[PDB]
Amino acid sequence: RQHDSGVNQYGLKPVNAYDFINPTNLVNFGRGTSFDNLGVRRAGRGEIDSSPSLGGSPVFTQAKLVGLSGEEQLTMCQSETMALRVCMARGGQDTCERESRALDACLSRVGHLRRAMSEACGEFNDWFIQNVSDNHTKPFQHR
Amino acid sequence: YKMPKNMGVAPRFDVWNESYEPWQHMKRMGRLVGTGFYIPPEWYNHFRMFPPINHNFQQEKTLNPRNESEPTQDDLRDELARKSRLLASEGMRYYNIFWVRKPLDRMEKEYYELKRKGIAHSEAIKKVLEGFYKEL
Amino acid sequence: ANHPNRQSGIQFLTHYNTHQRFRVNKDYIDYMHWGKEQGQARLPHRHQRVAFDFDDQLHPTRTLDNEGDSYAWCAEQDPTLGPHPDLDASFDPNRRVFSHPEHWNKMFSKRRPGEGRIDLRVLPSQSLLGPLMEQSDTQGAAYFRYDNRGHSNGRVPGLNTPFFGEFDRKMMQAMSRPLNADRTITGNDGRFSKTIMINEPKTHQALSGKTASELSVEIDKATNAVHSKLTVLEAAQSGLTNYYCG
Amino acid sequence: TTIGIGERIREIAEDYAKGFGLGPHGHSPSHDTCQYNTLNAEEDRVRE
Amino acid sequence: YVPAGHNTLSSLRHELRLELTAQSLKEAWMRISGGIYFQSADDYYASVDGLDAEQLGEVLAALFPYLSTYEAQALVQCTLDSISKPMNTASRQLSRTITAEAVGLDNAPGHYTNFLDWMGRLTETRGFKTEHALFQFSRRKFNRDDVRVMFENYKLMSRATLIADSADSYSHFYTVLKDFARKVAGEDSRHQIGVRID
Amino acid sequence: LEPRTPRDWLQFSYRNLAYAYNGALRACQSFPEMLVCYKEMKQRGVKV
Amino acid sequence: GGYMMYHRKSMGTMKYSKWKGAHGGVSHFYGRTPMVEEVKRNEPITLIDRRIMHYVHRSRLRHFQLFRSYQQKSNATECKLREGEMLRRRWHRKLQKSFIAFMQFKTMKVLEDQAKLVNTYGQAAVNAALGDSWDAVSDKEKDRKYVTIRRQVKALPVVSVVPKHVATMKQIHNDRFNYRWRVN
Amino acid sequence: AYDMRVVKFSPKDHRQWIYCVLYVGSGKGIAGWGRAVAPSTQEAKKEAIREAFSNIIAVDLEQEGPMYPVRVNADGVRVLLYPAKRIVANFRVADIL
Amino acid sequence: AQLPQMDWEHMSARSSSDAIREEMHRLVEGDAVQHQRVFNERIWYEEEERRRLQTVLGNDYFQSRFGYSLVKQSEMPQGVTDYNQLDMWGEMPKYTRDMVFLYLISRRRNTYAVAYTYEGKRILSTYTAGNRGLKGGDRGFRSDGSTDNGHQVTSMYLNDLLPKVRELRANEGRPIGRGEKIELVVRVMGFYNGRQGAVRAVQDRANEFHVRYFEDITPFPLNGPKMPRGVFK
Amino acid sequence: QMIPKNLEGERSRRELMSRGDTEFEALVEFIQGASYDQLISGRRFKKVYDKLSENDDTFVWLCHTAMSVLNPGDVRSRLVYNHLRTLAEAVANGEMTLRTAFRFYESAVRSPAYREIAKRQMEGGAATRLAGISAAADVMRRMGLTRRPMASYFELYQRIVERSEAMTPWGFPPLFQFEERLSLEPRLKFFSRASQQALERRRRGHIMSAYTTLQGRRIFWIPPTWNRAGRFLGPHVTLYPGMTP
Amino acid sequence: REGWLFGQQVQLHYHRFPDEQLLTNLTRWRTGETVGDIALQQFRNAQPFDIEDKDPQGMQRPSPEVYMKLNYKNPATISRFLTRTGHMYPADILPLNPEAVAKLRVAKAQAVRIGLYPRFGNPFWFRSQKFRPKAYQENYDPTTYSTKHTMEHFAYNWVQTDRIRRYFKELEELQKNASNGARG
RNA sequence: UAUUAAAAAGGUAUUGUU
Repeated sequence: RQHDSGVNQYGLKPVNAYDFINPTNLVNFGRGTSFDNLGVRRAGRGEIDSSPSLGGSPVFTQAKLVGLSGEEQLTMCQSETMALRVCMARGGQDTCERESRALDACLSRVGHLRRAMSEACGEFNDWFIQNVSDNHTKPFQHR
Repeated sequence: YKMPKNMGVAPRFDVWNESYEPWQHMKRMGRLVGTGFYIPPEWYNHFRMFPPINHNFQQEKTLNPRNESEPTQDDLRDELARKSRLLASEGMRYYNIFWVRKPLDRMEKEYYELKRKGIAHSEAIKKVLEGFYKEL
Repeated sequence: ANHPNRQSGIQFLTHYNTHQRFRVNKDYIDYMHWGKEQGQARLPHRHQRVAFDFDDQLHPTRTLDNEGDSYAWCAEQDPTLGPHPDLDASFDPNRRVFSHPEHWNKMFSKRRPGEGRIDLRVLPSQSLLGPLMEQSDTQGAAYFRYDNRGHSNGRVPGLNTPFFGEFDRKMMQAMSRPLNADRTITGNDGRFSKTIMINEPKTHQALSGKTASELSVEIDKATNAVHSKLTVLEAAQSGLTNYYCG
Repeated sequence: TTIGIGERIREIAEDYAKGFGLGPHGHSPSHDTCQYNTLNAEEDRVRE
Repeated sequence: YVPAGHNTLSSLRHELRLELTAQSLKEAWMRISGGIYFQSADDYYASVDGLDAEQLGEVLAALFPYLSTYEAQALVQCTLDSISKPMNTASRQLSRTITAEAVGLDNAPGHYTNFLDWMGRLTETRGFKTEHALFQFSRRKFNRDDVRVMFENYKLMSRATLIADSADSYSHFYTVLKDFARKVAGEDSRHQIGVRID
Repeated sequence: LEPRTPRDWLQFSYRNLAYAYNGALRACQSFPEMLVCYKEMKQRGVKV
Repeated sequence: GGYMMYHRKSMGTMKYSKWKGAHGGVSHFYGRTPMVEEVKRNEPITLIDRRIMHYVHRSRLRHFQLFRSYQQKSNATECKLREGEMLRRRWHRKLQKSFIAFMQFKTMKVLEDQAKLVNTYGQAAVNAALGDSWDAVSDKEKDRKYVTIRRQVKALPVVSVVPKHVATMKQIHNDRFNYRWRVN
Repeated sequence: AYDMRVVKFSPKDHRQWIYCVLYVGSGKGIAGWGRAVAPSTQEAKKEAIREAFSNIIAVDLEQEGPMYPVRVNADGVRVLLYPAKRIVANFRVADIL
Repeated sequence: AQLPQMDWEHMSARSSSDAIREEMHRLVEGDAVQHQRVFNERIWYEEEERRRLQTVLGNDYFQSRFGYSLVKQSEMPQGVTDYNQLDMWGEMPKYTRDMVFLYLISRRRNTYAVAYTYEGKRILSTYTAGNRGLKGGDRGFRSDGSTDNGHQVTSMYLNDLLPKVRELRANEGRPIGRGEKIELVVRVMGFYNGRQGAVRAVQDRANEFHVRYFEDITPFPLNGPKMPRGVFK
Repeated sequence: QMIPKNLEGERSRRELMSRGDTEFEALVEFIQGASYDQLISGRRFKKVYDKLSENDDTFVWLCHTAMSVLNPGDVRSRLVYNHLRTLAEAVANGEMTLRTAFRFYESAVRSPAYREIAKRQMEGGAATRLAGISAAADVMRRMGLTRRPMASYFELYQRIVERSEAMTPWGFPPLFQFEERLSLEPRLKFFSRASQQALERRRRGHIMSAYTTLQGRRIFWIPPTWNRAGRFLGPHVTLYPGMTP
Repeated sequence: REGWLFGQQVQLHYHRFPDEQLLTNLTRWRTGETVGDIALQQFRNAQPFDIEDKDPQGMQRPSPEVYMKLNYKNPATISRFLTRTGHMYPADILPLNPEAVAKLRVAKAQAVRIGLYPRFGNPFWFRSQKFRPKAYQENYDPTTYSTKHTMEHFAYNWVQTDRIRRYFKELEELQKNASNGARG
C-alpha cells in the first residue's frame, strides 16, 4: 500500500485489548517520541530511546567495542612517543627537534584510521539494528 | 519494576505469523467468496487451483529447529582442493560455470575408479593429482 | 506457567511416566546450555523424541558393533552406495545428555569457579587412562565371540542378513493398512492417491490364486474410488526380497 | 493507478492476443517450460 | 583461496615474466614508468594533451611493421586498456552488441550467458542513465544550480516535443535531467568560473 | 545560462564565458563540431 | 582479634599490634605467595608490576580479592552478584561476538579493497607499495630493514594502566573503580 | 458501545480519545467487527469501521449453523457456539449471529 | 623497435618438452595452499630471520605397534628433554644471605612500607602514610591512601633505609663501601592504589638498589572467617 | 490519508485518463519552483519523491523473492513464473500483504520430490539468482507496474547491488523483513530507496539558538503575528546588509 | 526465533549464491574488467569463519595424555590450567571437561595437602606458558572473544590498504611534479 | 541527566512528589 500497516493516522494501530484500554501507549514512548518513530521504542540515532537492544537488554557500549574510549591504545602515535624517550622527556610539547615530525606522521594515519573505525562502528549499529535487535520486545536476560 | 522498554507492543512471538500463513487466507477467502457477495482477488483465482503446499508448517508450532520445513529455503574434494588451487577454480573463479563438466568433478570420478582398482587413499590422491597436472 | 520449575510445561509427547514435564523426577533440564539442537531446553533431545515431524529424519538404526558389513550387506544393492544415513554404530536413546543441574549442581557453594558436585557418571571418559590400561594381549570381545543373542530382533535384513530390494527412508510401507484378511495386500492412501503394496516376500511375491483374486479386487477397488487420481501399485519388499510380483 | 479500467483492458487484450497451437519446438507457447521468442529472438531472426 | 597462477610474493626485483596479462603489464609498467598509472586510456590521453588515437596508431604501425594499419591502433588501445580500466565507448559497445547478436542463443541451459549479456545490454542504455538520474534525484546529491538547469531545459521544450518525447516515456525525463545525467555520471566540474571581469 | 536576477549577474561576463567555451572545445574532439561550438562562441558575443 | 591477612586490619599498626613470624627469605608467605617474577637485569619494576596488576585486573582476580575480603557478604548476595556477572558477561559475549562477526566482514572488505588495488595496480607493484625491496640490492640495506623490524618486533614494554580503586562514603563496594553506583 | 479513554500525548497534554466498538454485518453471510481509538466520535467510528472491514469474516451458511459445538476462547471470554433449533443467544450475540 | 620473429630460439624453448616440465614443476609447486595474499613484511621478516640463523615400516608394523599413535599425537616431550622443566624451584627465587626483603603493605586508606632481613630482622619500623602525616587533617579520606601519599612515604622509607642498611652491613662485617647496590626483594601486599606509584618510588632508587625478585603477596580468601559486615550484607 | 479517489465511469475516467505521466508532471511542479514567482519547496520535492517511490512495495517484494529464496524452483518455468506474476500483481493493488504474499510464493506448488530434485542440482541448495532476477524484471515489465519501463529493471537491479555490500546481505529477520506492527526506519529498510540516503545531521547551536527559532531565512507556512511574535521582524529583513550591485 | 550463537535473527554469511559477486559486478564484466578480476576471485564466495564453539563447555580439553598426567605428583600439568595465583580459570572462561575439573581440584588440593604445590600461587607459570596458547600477539584465531584483537587486525590490514593507496597517490604527485620539472 | 564514536533505565501517581 502507500503506508506502513503498523501505524494509523492517529498513532500506532491498536491490536489487542491492552492498546485499546491504554491508548497512551500508541502515541507516547519516551521523551523522544516523534510521529515517524511511533511505537518503535528505538527512535532515531542519538535521540532518547534510540539504543538497539540485543535480546532484551539495551546496548550503550558501541564505541567501547571498537576501542574508541574503551581501551584506547591505537599504538600508531603511541609507539612513536614511547620510542622517543628523548622528545618524551624534553619539554614534551614541541615540534621539538626531529621526532615530532614522525609523531605527526603517525598521527596523520591515526586520524584517518579512527575515522574509518568509527564509520565501521556506525555501520555496525545500523546493521545490528536490522538483523539482531529485538527492539526491546523480548525479556531481559542479563540478570 | 523495570520491564523491557518496548515490551508493551511486542508481538506474540509464536502466533504473530499464523495470521499471515497462506493457508489461513485460503480458508478465509474461500468462504468470503463462497458467500457470493464478494469478488475474489486475482490471487485467489490462481492459488485456488494451485493451493499452497501442505506440510510447510512454521517452526514456531513444529517445535523442531532441525526440521527443514520449507522445501524452497532448504540446504575428499577438500583435499583435491588443498593440493591444487587450479583444480578447484577450473570452472568457478567469477561465477560457477554450472553447465561445463569440471576438473574437480572428473577427478572425483577418477579417484573412485582408482580406489576401487585398489590403490590406497593417499596414493590415489597423488595419482589423481598427477593425472590432472599431466592433462594440464 | 510462571512458577519456576513449571516452565517445562505440559509435554504429553515425551516418554516419561507423566505428562506434566515438571513432575518427572528424572531429567531436570539444564536451561542455559541445552537447546542448540532441539529448539528449547524444554523439548526432548533429538535422540529421544517419540513424535517425528515430516521433513525431519527419524532415528537411525544402531548397526552391529563392527560396522564393516553395514555397507557389505548392500552388496546386493547398487555397487557404489554410500553409508546409509539412517544407520548408526552408537545410537543409544538412553544416552543421558549432560545437564548442569543434574551433574554439576552448584547450589551448595559460592558458585566460585572451582566448586560443584561434578558427577562423572554420565559422560564417556576422555582419559587415556582407559584405552591405556584396558588394553589386552588377548583380542576384543568381537573376536572372542563373547556375545550371544546377536541382534535383538533376530534376523534383521540390514545388519544381520543382506538387504534385498529398495530402502524406504520414509515410512510409506511401514504405515500400511491390510486390505486383505491374510494381509497379502497392504494399502496406503493419501487424499487423491492410493498406494497398493503387495506384501508377500516369504514366497518372493509369487501370488497365490487367492491372493490374485483379492488383488484383482483391491486394485480396482482403488482405481474406482472417486478420490483416486493415481494408484501407485508396487511391492512392499521389507528388505526380504528384490521381487516386485513373482 | 487506474481502479481497474486499464486492468480489464490489458486482460482482454491479453486473452485476444494469446497464441495457440504447436510451435516449431513442440509446445504451446505457454507450456510449463519450453519458452519461445526468448529475448525477442524470433523478431531478431525475422529482421536479420 | 589465493587464485590460480596468481603469484603472491612476486616483487619487481623478481625477474619479469612473459605472459601477456593485466597483472604482468601492470607490474612491468611499475618498473618502466616508475609511477604513472591511469584510471583509463583517457587519463593517459589528458596527460599527453593532444596526442590523438591515430597519433599513436601510426607510431606503432611504424614501430612494428608486420602489423597492419588498424592493428597498430589496436595494440595502442589495448596496452592502454590493460594498464587501465577498459573504456566506455560506443565503439566497443557496438562491437559487443553486433557480436553477441551474431552469436545468438547459447548452450548454457537457461540461456544464462545470453541473459547475462542482455542484462548488460540495457545496463548501458540512456534509459539506465535516465533512471540513474531519477534515482539520484530521489537522493539529493545536487544543488540550486542543478535545479535551475533542469527547470530551464524543461522550459526550452515545447508542446509538440513534450507530446513526442513522452511516447518513449523516459525521453522527457532525460530531456529535463539531461544536465543532471551528465553530472551524476560525469565525475567532472566543467564549471570553475574563475572571477567576474567587468 | 543567462542572468535573470542580479545574483546571476555577479557570476557573469563574456570574457569569463571564454574560459568556458574553451572548456567546451578542448573537451570537444572533432572539428566538424568544433565548427558549431566555435560558431556559437562567436555568435554569442563572447569576448574572444 | 585474630584477623586473616585479607581482612582490613590484617597487619594492624599500633602500640599493641603484633605480626607473627619472621619475614626474611622464607617468610610466613612461603607457600602463600601468588606471583613472583624474577627481575631481568636492569628491567624496570615499574614495568614488572604495571604488567602484573593489569593481568590480575583483566582476570578480575583483584575484583574478587578486594570484594570478598572487606565485607563477608551474604552467600545469597555473593551468589546473586557472581551469577549476575556470569550472566552479564554471557550477555556481552553475545554482543562482542556480533561485533567480531561484523568486523571480520569489515576486514574482508578491507582485504577485498586490497584486491581491487591489486587488480588495478599489479601484484608486484602492490608488494613494492607495501615495501617489496627491489631497489635495495644491497644486503646492507636488507640488514637495516632486518634491524628496524626486529627492534619493532621485540615490542618495547607496554605499560598497561590499571584503573584506580575508588572509596565511596561507607564503601558500598571495594570493587568500585568508577563512580557508577552498582546494584548492591 | 462508544467509550472515552484519556490519551496522554505528553505529561501536560491529555486528549479524550473516544473508543468505539462496532460490528458491520450483513446476515447475507459476511460480518466483521472493529474497535478503534480516536479522539473524536465520528473519527473513531470511521476508524473502527475500517478495522472491521479489515477483520471481515464469512461463513459457509450451507449448514445454516454450526454442526458441532465450537468451544473457542476469545481474548478472555470462553465462547461456545452450539447447534440449537433456533437462534437462542443474547440480544447482542443473537443479532450478531 | 623490437621485432617479434627474431627472438625465436627462446620461443621454441617453451614448446620443447624440457621447459614444459621445468615450468609445470613450478606451476605444481604453486597450485598448493598458500596463506599470504600480498607481501607481508613480518612474513618476510620471519623468512629472513631463519635465513640469518642457519648461516620403511609400513602400516602393518604400527598396526601391531601399541604405543605408536599415542606417541604420534603425544604432546609430552619426545627424546631427551630438560629438567629445568620439571624441578620444583625452576622459576623460583634463588635468594642470598645478604639481601634486604622490603615489604610494601598497601591497604585501602593507608599504604605503609617496612623492610626485614633474610633472618627476619626488622631494619626499621613501619613507615606509614599516616605516621609521616599525609593522612590526618587533609583533603579527605578519599585520598587517605592513594598513590601520591604511598610514593611519598616509601621514598621517606628509603631515605632512612640507605644509611641504616649500610650501617648494618658495616655492623655485621661486609665492608661494602661503594658501587655495590643493595640486594632488594620487594614483597608487595597490594591491588590498591598506594602500590602503583610506590613501585615507581622504589624504581627511582635502582641507582642504589638492585632489586632481585619482585613478588606480590595478597592473601586470597578461599574459606576464611567472616569479614566485618558492610552496609547491606 | 492516502484515500484514493473512488472511481466512477466517464467522469472519473476523464479526470483519470487526462492524467498523463504523473511522475513527470510532479517533476514539472517541483522544478517550476525555480521560476521567478515561486520557490523550490520540499513539499513539491516530496510529492515528487512519493510519486516516484509509489512502487516501493512491489519492488521490495520482488527483490526479496529473487534474493532471499534459496532454490526457487525454475522461476523461468511458466509455473513458478505465474505464481510470481499473480503474487506480485496482488502485492501491488494492495490485495495481499508483502509478508503473506512472500509466504504464498515460497509455499506455492512447484514439483514433486522437490528436495530430491534439488540435492541433485545444488550442493548447498542455493541456486543461481540470474533466472530469478530476470524473472522478476520480466514480471514488472509484463505487468505495467511502471510507466517508464527501464525503471522497473533499474530499481530491481540497483537495490540488489546496494544490498550486496551488507554483512549477511541476504538474511532478513522475518519480523522486520516485510510489513508488520513494528518496523525499521526507512533509512534502515532493506531494499528501500533511503538506505543509500543514510546520513545524519550536524549542529552547532548559538549561545542563543533555541530562542531565534524563526530569525533565520526560514520558510513560514504559519506566519507569525504580533500576538506570539515578541520582536521578530520577518524572514526577509536583514539588519546587517552588504553593499553589492 | 533467535540463532544460538549470539542471538542473530539471520544466517551469518557474506555471499550465498554463485552469482552475487558477478551480478554485483556486471557492467565491469561486460566492459571486460572482470576477466582479470582477482577481486572477484579471492572473494567470490568468502564465507565467515567458524565463529563459534566447536565444543563449547570444553569436553575435548585437555588432551587424553593430560588426564593421566593430571595426578597429585604432577604440579607441572596441574599448573597449566590454573591462574598465575593458583586459581582455576572459571568455567565460562576456560571451559574444561568435568572429569578434568574433578581430577584438577582434587589434584591441586591434594598436592597442596601434602605440600607439593604452593598453598597459593602458580609455580610453573612461565614453563607452562609454552603449553598455554599464546594467541593475541600475532596470529588471529578468528574464534576469539577479544574484540580489541579483531580491531587491531582490521586496522593493521586497513593500514596496509591505505598504505598502497598512499604510496601510489604520492607517486602520482611525484609524476605531475616531474612533468613541469622536465618539460617546459 | 549514572563521561559512546548526543545513546540504558523506576512509581502505590493517574495533569501524577506541593
